[PDB]
Amino acid sequence: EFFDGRDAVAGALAPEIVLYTENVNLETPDSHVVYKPETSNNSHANLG
Amino acid sequence: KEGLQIGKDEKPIYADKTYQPEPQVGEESWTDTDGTNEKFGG
Repeated sequence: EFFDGRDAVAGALAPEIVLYTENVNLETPDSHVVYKPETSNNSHANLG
Repeated sequence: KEGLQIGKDEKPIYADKTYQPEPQVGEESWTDTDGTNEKFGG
């Protein structure tokens, strides 16, 4: 996935930040969650 | 004019001045981004 910049004008858009994206077998063998803002998995508020 | 609005039932309930806003209670969100108009009190 490629990102350029918010203010970039449509004329000259070039890659600025590459970002590899994948899936992993994420697990938490020795921890749990104490604050879960929203029920929906993978939401913005859930970042905290 | 009454003050901060806490609970709506409409006749919204306005914070009791004797104790509310309880100093202990505060918004618990750094990823809030609520937007619109963020009225706050203390």
